[PDB]
Amino acid sequence: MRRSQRADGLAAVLAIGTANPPNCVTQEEIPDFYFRVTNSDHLTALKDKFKRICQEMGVQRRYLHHTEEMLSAHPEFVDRDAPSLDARLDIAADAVPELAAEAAKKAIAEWGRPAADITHLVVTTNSGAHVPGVDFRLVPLLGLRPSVRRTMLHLNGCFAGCAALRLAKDLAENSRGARVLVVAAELTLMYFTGPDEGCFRTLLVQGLFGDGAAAVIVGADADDVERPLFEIVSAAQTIIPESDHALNMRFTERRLDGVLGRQVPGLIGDNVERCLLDMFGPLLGWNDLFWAVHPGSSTIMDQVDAALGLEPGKLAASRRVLSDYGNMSGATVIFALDELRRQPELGVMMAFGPGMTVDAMLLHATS
Amino acid sequence: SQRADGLAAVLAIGTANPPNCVTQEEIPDFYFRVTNSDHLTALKDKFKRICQEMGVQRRYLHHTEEMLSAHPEFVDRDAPSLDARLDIAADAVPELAAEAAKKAIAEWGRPAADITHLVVTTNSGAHVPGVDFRLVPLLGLRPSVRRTMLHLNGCFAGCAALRLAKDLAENSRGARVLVVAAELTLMYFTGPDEGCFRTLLVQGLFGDGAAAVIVGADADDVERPLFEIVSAAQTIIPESDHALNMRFTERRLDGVLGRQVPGLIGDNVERCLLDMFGPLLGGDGGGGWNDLFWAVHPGSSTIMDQVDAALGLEPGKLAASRRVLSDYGNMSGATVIFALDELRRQREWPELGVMMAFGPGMTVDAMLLHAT
Repeated sequence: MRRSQRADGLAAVLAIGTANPPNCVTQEEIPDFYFRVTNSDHLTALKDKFKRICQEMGVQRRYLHHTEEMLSAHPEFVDRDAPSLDARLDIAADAVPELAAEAAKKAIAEWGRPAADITHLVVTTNSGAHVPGVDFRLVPLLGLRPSVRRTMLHLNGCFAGCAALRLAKDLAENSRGARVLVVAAELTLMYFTGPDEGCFRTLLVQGLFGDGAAAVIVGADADDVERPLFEIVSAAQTIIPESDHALNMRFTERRLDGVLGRQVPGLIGDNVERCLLDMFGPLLGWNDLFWAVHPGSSTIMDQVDAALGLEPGKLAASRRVLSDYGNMSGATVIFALDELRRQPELGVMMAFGPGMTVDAMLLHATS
Repeated sequence: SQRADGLAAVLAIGTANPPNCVTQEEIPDFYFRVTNSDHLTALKDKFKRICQEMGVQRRYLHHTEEMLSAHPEFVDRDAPSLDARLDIAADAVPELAAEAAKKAIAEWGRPAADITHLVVTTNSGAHVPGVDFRLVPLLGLRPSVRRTMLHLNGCFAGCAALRLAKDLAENSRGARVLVVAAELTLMYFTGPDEGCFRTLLVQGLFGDGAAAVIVGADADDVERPLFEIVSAAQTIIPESDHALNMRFTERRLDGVLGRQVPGLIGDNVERCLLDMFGPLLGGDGGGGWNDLFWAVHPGSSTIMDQVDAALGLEPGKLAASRRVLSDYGNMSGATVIFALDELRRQREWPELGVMMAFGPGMTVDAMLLHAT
């Protein structure tokens, strides 16, 4: 027999919606919040270091699902040695679908079609470890059809957003009329703990990471009501050799833990241009493109600017998101795309994560 | 921007299991000794019954007495031990997966360098970089292989990964997708509970394994397609999330194995298949559901009996699925791929068939297959 009916055009971003927990904390307030809630206000020298750390990261505010009352109800969280994964996951099991549903509802309202018209759902988050997972939970929350084709991607780290969208391109293009809802979400309560007594990596997490969810509707062959924002021309992925030790994460009994190596910015700076040329090559002056890049930190952005000889305005959307929300793992790069669209015909949407891996898409912007 | 022309096809299947084989006859003694539980005479009786009567004859386990001695906290139901289990799995899963993958590649007949996409699924890991990244140097994949790592998708995981593979293979010309599902039961291993028997079920029914599949459209002269994937679909049984679930905990991978599971499958399977495939199941035939071949995730003999009774299947239809249960036990997402492989060595045979798996949700993932 023959193939099913497929799409004609490229998969396109048709809508983007985003969401954050209500608890907003500025960089200036973060030291006071973190040191109070972890019973560490007597550690003056350490607090002062954290203050200086926080000022150099390019983050101005973030949104946190956890609050003083939540942490008071869960003192095990601040104890670096206490098992507490169960309690973190229990909160995440409820909170992530709620936050994801809020972002998805806004994407669907922008899209202009009913939730019942979604045929595929791709969900990615580090902040979950359940079957049925967030993908299942969204079904009744959004009123999806029971036969929606779901993909649950637990724990894919910083490249997770781009990884999920790469999948959505193929799902959207391989069935006529397919409409894919992509959701990435991140809750930093999974990492939250008391101060370290080494090189300050929990403090790095505290200064850099925030919570959010981003939802994207992806579809080929837009109809009359739909409004394509970007076509996904190509989606690729590659590996920086000999760099798995520099960045990694895993579930533990105590929390989501890992390594945020000082090598990371340099590795990105040294390799980004070659990665893009290996990934896209034939399909493409880096200043002739637009950019939606997973920010990481101010330093990582500086590394990317330098490596690619980028003008100041090129990473502005990506920097803005970092400034306004902090790093939200997989969702961050989609916030960046959303910011870019609010602010060249061809462009690059990319994210680096553990591996080290780069996930990137070549995007074409509706004129 | 060059797409494939025709249907995605299964081009090779390769499987692997840990070397330690354990028969159902020796399991009761072994388990009750190693968990210091020999005084629980009646509990062990329940366990014997579970081991003898639910359709499993042998299993392959990565964990051994030696490994259990080195990790006594595994045996303690209250001790945090997720780190130690995950540390073992970080190394063992990619090795087992690599063995299955290499057999699939050898059957396939092209070099590993020709693989363009990799889709990996396991309950037995929680790492970034994950098993997918680890397989790159193990198999000699190109660094630019497009990887998808699906942690913790339960029993439907193998079917869900193949659903992805179909679209990946069909939307890019020349694309060749390696799909691997692997499962290690040391993730769940623990001592028994006298009041409740969910642990006894896991210890009686679940085994370890890895299965690998090469998926591609537009077969070469050198490739030998085994099955074309006509359609891949998924659906939900309403009001059944309480019956069956799983999660990471501090102590182990844990969950619920409800009494109602076989009955829910029996009550809903026919409706699910008809919802999922619709007009594609039109035509006849002469034997209704017996017109088709079947590769289904087994679960238990009762679950297979429920599928039989629901679809009016003759004894031979689920024989390949029951044989897998018998020879390997349940290996989560990998099991239905073992079933497809058994079916393939078993073979006028039906042209059209269903490959399906039920998991938490409850969800069914299913593919309509055309054998060529």
